[PDB]
Amino acid sequence: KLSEEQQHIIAILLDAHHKTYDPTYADFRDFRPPVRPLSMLPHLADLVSYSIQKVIGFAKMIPGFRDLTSDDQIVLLKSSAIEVIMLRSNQSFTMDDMSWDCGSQDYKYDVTDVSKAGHTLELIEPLIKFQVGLKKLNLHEEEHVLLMAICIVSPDRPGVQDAKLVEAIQDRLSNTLQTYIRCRHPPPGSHQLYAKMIQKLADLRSLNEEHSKQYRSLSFQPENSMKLTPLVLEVFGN
Amino acid sequence: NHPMLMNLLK
Ligand SMILES: [C]C1=C(O[C][C][C]C([O])=O)[C]=[C]C(C2345B678B9%10%11B6%12%13B96%14B%109%15B%1172B932B437B%126(B%13835)C%14%1527C2=[C][C]=C(C([O])(C(F)(F)F)C(F)(F)F)[C]=[C]2)=[C]1
Repeated sequence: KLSEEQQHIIAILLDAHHKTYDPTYADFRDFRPPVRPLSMLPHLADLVSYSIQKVIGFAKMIPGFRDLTSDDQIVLLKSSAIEVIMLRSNQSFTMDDMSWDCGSQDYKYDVTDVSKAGHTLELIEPLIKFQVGLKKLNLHEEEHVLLMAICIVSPDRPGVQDAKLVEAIQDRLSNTLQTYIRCRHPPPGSHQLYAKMIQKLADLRSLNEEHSKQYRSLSFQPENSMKLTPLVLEVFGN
Repeated sequence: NHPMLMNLLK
């Protein structure tokens, strides 16, 4: 039985996502232009920096997130940012040509664009496999926003101080998701869906680790760091 | 330390 509180949580997270995800991609006009030599790094750095801002806006609305300390909020957002950005991007991902389609040919990104921002197949191949496996789950929007929120509020992130409180907040979201699947996701799509969604969170930890490796090699070169944004430098490191 | 993160969180 989906309790009234659990329905409330889902409503909050759906609204938070709708307030922090613009499916018209209007703000892409503001980014440095894509050029198709790490020719896509300025554009995709701007895209990521933009997405970081939106992920923070979503995080602030997760029930219980505001009850954490400032330090724990920062630690969770720093460690989860690239994972939530990858999850968030799955909305625009299409399996029809394995690309992130953001409304325009100019704003349609394939594996070549990603390598033109400085990343390598060590990241890109598992990243495509993730996007495909996530897309095949055909998540309800309710489950998509719950998974983003569970990803953010993870008690085993490095540098978490109040792990017991983070865990208490995550457990409320996890039980909401488990009960939503049981009561609202019909079979056969519901089959071991919770375990499959948690497996995706495990995949994101591995993607996070490889992204940070490649980011460090990328940003170690000052010529590359010059093309990043100040927010990206603060979040992913200097 | 994290002034832009902290400002976007307020
Ligand atoms: C959320 C979102 C999105 O969403 C819909 C449209 C936006 C919206 O409306 O939200 C669409 C597309 C992306 C993606 B997909 B995956 B591919 B890879 B990850 B995800 B972002 B960017 B490329 B595209 C990617 C990326 C680029 C740059 C780096 C860097 O490592 C660097 F630039 F290469 F250095 C960085 F430093 F991190 F930027 C890391 C990751 C993210």
